Amino acid sequence: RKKMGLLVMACGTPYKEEDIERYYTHIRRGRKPEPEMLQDLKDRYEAIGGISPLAQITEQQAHNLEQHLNEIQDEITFKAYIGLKHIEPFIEDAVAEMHKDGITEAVSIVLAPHFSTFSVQSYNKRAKEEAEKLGGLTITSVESWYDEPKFVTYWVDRVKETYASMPEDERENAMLIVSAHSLPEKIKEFGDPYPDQLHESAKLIAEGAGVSEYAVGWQSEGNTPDPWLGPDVQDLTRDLFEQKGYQAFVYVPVGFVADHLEVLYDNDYECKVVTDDIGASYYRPEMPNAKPEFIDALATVVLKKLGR
Ligand SMILES: *Cc1c(C)c(=O)n2c(=O)c(C)c(C)n12
Ligand SMILES: [Mg+2]
Ligand SMILES: [Mg+2]
Ligand SMILES: [Mg+2]
Ligand SMILES: [Zn+2]
Ligand SMILES: [Zn+2]
Ligand SMILES: [Zn+2]
Ligand SMILES: [Zn+2]
Ligand SMILES: [Zn+2]
Ligand SMILES: [Zn+2]
Repeated sequence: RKKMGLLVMACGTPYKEEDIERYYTHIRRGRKPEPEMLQDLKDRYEAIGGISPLAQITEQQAHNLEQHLNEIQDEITFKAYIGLKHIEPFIEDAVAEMHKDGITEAVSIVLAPHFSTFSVQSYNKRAKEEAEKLGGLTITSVESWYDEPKFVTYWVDRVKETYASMPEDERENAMLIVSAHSLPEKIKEFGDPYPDQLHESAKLIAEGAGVSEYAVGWQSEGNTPDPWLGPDVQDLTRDLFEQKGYQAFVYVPVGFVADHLEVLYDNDYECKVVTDDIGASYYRPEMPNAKPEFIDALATVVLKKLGR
């Protein structure tokens, strides 16, 4: 069998409370969070059940993906390597370990289904530049996979279950909000297809689920002076309610693939704050995490990228 590195990339999460400072310092481009912000972040991680389970999920996704890929075909033996953006093991650490282990050929995938120049493209550029610095190693990189039918089907089935679980009047008066992580609006000056891909995710999921009333929103924007992609899910929820009085809101943060603060808090608390305030029911179906259906979707994405 041909041996191939499987480079699984993701944002990264702190591994313990004491990593919060350095993690967010990395996110803030060297700017250490002020003490009140550090304390608030600790409170938030404690409120959603703790950091450790969150940090486990990328590991489980990569290892299940490796094993499942090695099981469903017989030509390639994959070895998974995790490269993270904002905490060790960094992308360059992962590429360097692949080089050390004798890997000469690798396929990479970012655990984010939509391409953007800010995230996926930069992950891929960092991996490929480390590989070319070290030499003797090439990487073929998945760039987007939001339209993989098995992944669409994951979210379609979750949405169908959520709508079927509703009371009749909720089911008749509900709103589906499909969201991804906001980015600076300036990405549009490069023709970044990220917004169009999020809209396409929302179209495909709503269509598959039979949900005719849905909206596209953004979440987790930063505070840079430049405008970020909007509307934010909080404002969009309040605004849609003020237009049409929906009694239930279903949040599908399709841009995220795992439980993390920006879902468990930014949706299950902040959006929940808004729905509770307007008297609407809140629903947020399970994130893919390392569930077998999602891992099979990722394995299909990888094998298709390799033309197998
Ligand atoms: C950490 C992280 C995740 C998971 C994600 O989707 N995004 C973004 O879009 C940014 C900008 C960052 C950071 N992250
Ligand atoms: Mg301790
Ligand atoms: Mg494509
Ligand atoms: Mg926020
Ligand atoms: Zn980032
Ligand atoms: Zn591992
Ligand atoms: Zn399997
Ligand atoms: Zn070397
Ligand atoms: Zn739109
Ligand atoms: Zn963020």
